[PDB]
Amino acid sequence: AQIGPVTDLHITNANISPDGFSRPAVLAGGTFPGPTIAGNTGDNFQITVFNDLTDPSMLTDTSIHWHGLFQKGTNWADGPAFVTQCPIITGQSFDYNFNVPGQAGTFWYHSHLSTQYCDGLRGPFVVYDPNDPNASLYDVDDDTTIITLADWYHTLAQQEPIGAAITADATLINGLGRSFTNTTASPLSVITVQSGKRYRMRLVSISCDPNYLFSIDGHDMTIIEVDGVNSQQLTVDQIQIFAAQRYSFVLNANQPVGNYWIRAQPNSGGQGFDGGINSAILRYEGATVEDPTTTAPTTFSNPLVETDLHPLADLGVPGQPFRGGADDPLVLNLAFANGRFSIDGVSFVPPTVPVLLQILSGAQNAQDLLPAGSVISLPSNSVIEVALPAGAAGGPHPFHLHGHNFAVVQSANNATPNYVNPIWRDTVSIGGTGDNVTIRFTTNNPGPWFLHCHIDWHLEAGFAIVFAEDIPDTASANPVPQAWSDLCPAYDQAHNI
Ligand SMILES: *[C@@H]1O[C@H](CO)[C@@H](O[C@@H]2O[C@H](CO)[C@@H](O)[C@H](O)[C@H]2NC(C)=O)[C@H](O)[C@H]1NC(C)=O
Ligand SMILES: *[C@@H]1O[C@H](CO)[C@@H](O[C@@H]2O[C@H](CO)[C@@H](O)[C@H](O)[C@H]2NC(C)=O)[C@H](O)[C@H]1NC(C)=O
Ligand SMILES: [Cu+2]
Ligand SMILES: [Cu+2]
Ligand SMILES: [Cu+2]
Ligand SMILES: [Cu+2]
Ligand SMILES: [F-]
Repeated sequence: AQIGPVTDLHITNANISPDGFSRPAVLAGGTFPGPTIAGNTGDNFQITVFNDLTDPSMLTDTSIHWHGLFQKGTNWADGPAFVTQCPIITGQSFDYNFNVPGQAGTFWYHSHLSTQYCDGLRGPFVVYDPNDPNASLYDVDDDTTIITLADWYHTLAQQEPIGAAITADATLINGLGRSFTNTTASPLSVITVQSGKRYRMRLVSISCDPNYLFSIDGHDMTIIEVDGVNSQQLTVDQIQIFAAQRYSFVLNANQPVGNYWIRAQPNSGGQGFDGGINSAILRYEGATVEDPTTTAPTTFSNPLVETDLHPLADLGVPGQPFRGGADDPLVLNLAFANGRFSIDGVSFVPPTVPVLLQILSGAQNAQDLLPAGSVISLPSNSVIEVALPAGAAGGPHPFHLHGHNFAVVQSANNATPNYVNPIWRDTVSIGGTGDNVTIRFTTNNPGPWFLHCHIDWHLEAGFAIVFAEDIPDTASANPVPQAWSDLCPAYDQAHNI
């Protein structure tokens, strides 16, 4: 049931009841999560998105981001509304036509207009590698080995009251789970394995907000990929996964034939597993069809710690081995007050003219780009360092950069940087008060790339900036199709702008 690399994707409204409570949703492919889009490394994806939305309570416009894909030469296809495009209006379609050179791993797609992905438009995106260096570590890698973790809300995203705390109502594992309050015995997801086989489980957080503590009773997990980056094998018994992150792990079906709880404990919302909340079932072939009776430990023996991850390939770290040892070293001031986030004293409010369009129209420095103060120029062919010191309320904040992955030179909860062999990824927790999480990358992809907290509620409240990488080369590097050029006039007409 995987679709792609060339496919239609219809976006519609429908009622769904993934925890036994019915509500309307915004869906790709008629389901929550959406269908898996898949192809092989280097493929041309042609995803024609049909906007068939009619319920204004969840917005009738849309735009879809392909999270983690670099979009080199195709910045217009990246998806963030008002950064790279105007939204697609209802009754229209748009062909996201791009290539995935040099990438293979586990990705996802989601609406990138307002908080609309929280209403349901989220799904997995897998780029297989026919020559995968990790192939011999497992026997099975297919749609049945994808595990999605999602938060689900009973209140519609646009209808979350101003100044009330937002928490989810259920954790969904592969689209099913039980509500934290008024819990009913709605069906749980089942992941089926065969005794003796080894599985590449692809763990995808499609969360709008919480991080999860993910574990499988009786089993351990050997991490082999992080946000699209192959890793050295790291065996763990629990993974803390933040919004938008992905891990692949090998699961060895080496326990007695039976039923085992799969656990995903969010950092907010319901605590524990009473009534089967926060749970799914790992069932071996031949086991009785019944709920697991297993328990978690009190304390996990080998939780994932991010500094223990290292790339499988010799990726190194660009620049020099000390703070500020980059061509463009930046330190962002990340703050929250009075309901709004800010970066360097500016709260992000999406502009009327998308940033890419402003560049292609001739705005050639970042001081000329709107929103004022929210667009930072980066020079071409340069090592960039970005320090993201934590402290702003609502953390721990998972920061994400479009167009790039990056070396995580300093991670949460550990003051020691690693300039030798840190993992590279695309979404990183910036940790807690006093931390100084820091990332490095090189600028070889001209275009405006969003940088933001991936808790969608924080993005909406302004926790974002745009890196306008290599403004002078953006137009030549990113030729745009006529259909893209048509988006802004159509949106502005339909909205009387
Ligand atoms: C996080 O690391 C950055 C450097 O990557 C630190 O930035 C320095 O900050 C001081 C003032 O605090 C300046 O005098 C320096 O110019 C900055 N750059 C350097 C030394 O390279 C920042 O202070 C650190 N923040 C925390 C909270 O530890
Ligand atoms: C804190 O982070 C540092 C840097 O990533 C970790 O230090 C590395 O530890 C490994 C494993 O012992 C050594 O091979 C490396 O040489 C260390 N690198 C440096 C620069 O010190 C450290 O292990 C982390 N702390 C904890 C408690 O995990
Ligand atoms: Cu994303
Ligand atoms: Cu992204
Ligand atoms: Cu945040
Ligand atoms: Cu984004
Ligand atoms: F991305």
